[PDB]
Amino acid sequence: QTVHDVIIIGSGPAGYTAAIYAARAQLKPLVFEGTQFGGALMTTTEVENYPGFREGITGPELMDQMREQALRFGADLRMEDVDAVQLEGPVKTVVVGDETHQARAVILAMGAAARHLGVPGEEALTGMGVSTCATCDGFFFRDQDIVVVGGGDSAMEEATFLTRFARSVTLIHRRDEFRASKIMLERARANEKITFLTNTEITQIEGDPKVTGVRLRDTVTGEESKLDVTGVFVAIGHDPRSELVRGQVELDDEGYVKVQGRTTYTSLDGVFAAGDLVDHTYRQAITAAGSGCAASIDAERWLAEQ
Amino acid sequence: QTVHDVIIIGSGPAGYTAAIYAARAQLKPLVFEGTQFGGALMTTTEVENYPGFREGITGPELMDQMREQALRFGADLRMEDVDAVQLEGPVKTVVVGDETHQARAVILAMGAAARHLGVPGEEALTGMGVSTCATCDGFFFRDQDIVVVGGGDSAMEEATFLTRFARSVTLIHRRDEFRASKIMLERARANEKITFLTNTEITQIEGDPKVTGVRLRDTVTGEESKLDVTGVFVAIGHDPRSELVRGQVELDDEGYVKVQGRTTYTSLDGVFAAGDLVDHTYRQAITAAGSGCAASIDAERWLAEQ
Ligand SMILES: Cc1cc2nc3c(=O)[nH]c(=O)nc-3n(C[C@H](O)[C@H](O)[C@H](O)COP(=O)(O)OP(=O)(O)OC[C@H]3O[C@@H](n4cnc5c(N)ncnc54)[C@H](O)[C@@H]3O)c2cc1C
Ligand SMILES: Cc1cc2nc3c(=O)[nH]c(=O)nc-3n(C[C@H](O)[C@H](O)[C@H](O)COP(=O)(O)OP(=O)(O)OC[C@H]3O[C@@H](n4cnc5c(N)ncnc54)[C@H](O)[C@@H]3O)c2cc1C
Repeated sequence: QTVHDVIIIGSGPAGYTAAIYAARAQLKPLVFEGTQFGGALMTTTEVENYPGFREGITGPELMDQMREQALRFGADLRMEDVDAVQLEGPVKTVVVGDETHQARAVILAMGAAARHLGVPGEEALTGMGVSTCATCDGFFFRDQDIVVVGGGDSAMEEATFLTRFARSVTLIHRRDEFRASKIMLERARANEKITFLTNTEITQIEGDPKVTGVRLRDTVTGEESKLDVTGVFVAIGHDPRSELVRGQVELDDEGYVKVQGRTTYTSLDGVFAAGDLVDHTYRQAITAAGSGCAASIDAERWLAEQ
Repeated sequence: QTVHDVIIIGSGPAGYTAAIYAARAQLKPLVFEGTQFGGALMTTTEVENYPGFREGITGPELMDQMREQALRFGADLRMEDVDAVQLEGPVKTVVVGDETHQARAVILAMGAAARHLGVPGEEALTGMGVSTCATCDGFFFRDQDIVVVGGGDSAMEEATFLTRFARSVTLIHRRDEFRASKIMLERARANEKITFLTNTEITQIEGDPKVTGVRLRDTVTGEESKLDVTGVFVAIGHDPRSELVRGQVELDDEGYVKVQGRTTYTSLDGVFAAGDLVDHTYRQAITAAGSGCAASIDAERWLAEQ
C-alpha cells in the first residue's frame, strides 16, 4: 500500500550513486541491489582510474564505501533481485519473489554483463590475468604477451588499446570471418603488434596464482596447442541487462536502454536509466557513477513537478 | 617544437579525471591547471555526495587525491593559465604568458563560474553558510531559516530544492519582475515554505564564524533592514568559462560548449569538452569527473584513428 518516491534497481556505481543522491534529497530511496550485489567491481582487484584515490582501491573496498555512504543518508537497501516490473503509469510496481513494491519514479541501473568464454580457469583467474576490460586493466600488462578473444568491433577496439602496453597481442577468433567493421578490421591488420589467429578457440586458461598460458583448439581441424601468455582479454560482446524492461522501455537494436538527449529520461514517464545499461561506449565505474547521479537529479526534479 | 598527444585545460574533477585516464593510457598529457587550480571544490568544506567516501571528504582533500593520482600515472601538471588557443587544424597551440605548447588533441575542462553578489562576507563565509549550490549544500540547513538570491529559473530551481530541508526559504530579487519561466515562477509562489521579497538586495552577510544574518536594502526606496538567517544561497546565474574558445568552438546562447550527441566531441576536430563548461544541468563533481573520463576516452580513440 506504501508508494515510495523512487525505487532503484541495481547496486553498481550507478545504482549506489543514484541512491546516495536520492537519500540525501530525503526521497527515502528503496534500492534492490540483487543477490550478486555491488556490480562489476566486486569481481576485480585493484581499481586505479577511479578519481579520488591516489594509490588506488580494491573493487570491493570501493563498493563497500558506496554502499555504506548510501546507508548513511537513509537509503533502504535490499539484497534481492527484481523479477518483474510494471513501469507504465503514475504508480510503478516491482515484483521480488512473491513480494511487491511501488514507487512514483524508477531508476534503472542494472548494468551490462560482459560475455564469458565459459572455460576452466576463466572465472578463477579473473582479476589475476583474465579481464573483459582493456581500459581498466591493460596498464597492468606492460611488455607482456597477451591474447584477446573475439571477432567484432569490441575485440578490434580492445586489441588496439592493448598494444599501447603489451609486447605482443594475439587476437584469437573462432572463425576466419570477422563481424567487425571494415575500417576496424583493416587497422588492426596494419598494427605490427597484433597477430591474428583465426579458426581458433581457448579451451582452458592455465595458472596456479596468475595466468601463465592458454590451451587452444582449431575450430575446423581440432588441432590443439598451448600458448604461453600472461594475460587474456575477453572481448566477445556485452549483454545489457534490459530483459526486465523489454517491451515497456524503448531499447536499441543491441538491447541498451535509450535515453532522451543528454538526459537520463527513458521513453516512459517517471523512468530513468543510468550506467552500462545505457552507455555502450565508455563502461567505466566513474562514468556509471556520474550517470547515476544524473538519473537521481532528473528523477528528483521530475518528482517535484508532479 | 614538441607536439604532445593531448593538452588538457583545467584542473577541476573533469580535468584531473581526463588527465588520469590519458596518463594511464601513456599519452603523457600536459595539463594547464590554472593559478587557481583544483576547481570549485577548493572553495568548499565537506563534500558528502561524491561516491566512494562513506563519511565524506573535504573539497581540498578530494582534489589533492585527484592531482596526486594524475601525477602517479605521469601527467605533466603546470599551475598556469592558458591565455589564448589556436584549436583549428591538426596541430593545436596554447599560449601561456609568453610560452607556447602544442598538441594533436585538446580537452577543454575550464568549468563554469557561479556569479557572486560581490558584498562583504560573501567570500569569507562561503562554505560556512554561503553557497551557490543547493544540491551540494542544502542538506546542511535542515529546519533552518535561509535566503535564496536571484530572479531566474536557477533561483526557482534552487529555492524549490531547498524547501526539502529548510524551515523557511526567503527568495530575494532586486526587481519586482522575474526572468524565470511562467511555470517555474508559478510553482514557487504555490510553495508555502517560500516567501518572496522583491525589490530587495543583500548589502552584507553577517557572521563571525558562520552566517548569522544579512543586511538588506530596498532597491527602489533605499529602506534598509536586517534579516536573521543562517544560510544564503546565491543563484543569480553561471558564466561558463568559454571565453578562450569563443569564435572557434560552437557555443550555445548562454556560452556553454556544444557537444555532439552523447559524446564529448565539440564542433572542432580533435577538440573535446567536459565538465561544467558543457553541463548546465547537474553541475556536480561526480558528473564532471565522469565526463572528464569520457573526454579522455574519446580523445584517445580519436588519436588512434589518426
Ligand atoms: C573484471 C572487471 C574489472 C573492471 N575494472 C574496472 C576498473 O578498474 N575501473 C573502472 O572504472 N571500471 C572497471 N570496470 C567496469 C565497471 O565495473 C563498470 O563499468 C561499472 O561497474 C558499471 O556500473 P553499473 O552500475 O552501470 O552496472 P554494474 O556494475 O553491472 O552493476 C549492476 C548491479 O545491479 C544488479 N542488478 C542487475 N539486475 C538486477 C535486478 N533485476 N534486480 C536487482 N539488482 C539487479 C547486478 O547484479 C549488479 O550487482 C570493470 C569491470 C569488470 C567486469
Ligand atoms: C562552493 C561550492 C561547493 C560545491 N560543493 C559540491 C559538493 O559538495 N558536491 C558536488 O558534487 N559538487 C559540488 N560543487 C560543484 C562542483 O565543484 C563542480 O560541479 C565541479 O567542480 C565542476 O568541475 P569542472 O572540472 O567542470 O570545473 P571546475 O571545478 O570549475 O574546475 C575548472 C578549473 O580549471 C581552471 N581553468 C579555467 N580556465 C582555465 C584556463 N584558461 N587555463 C587553465 N586553467 C583554467 C579553473 O581555474 C579551475 O581550477 C560545489 C561548487 C561550489 C562552487
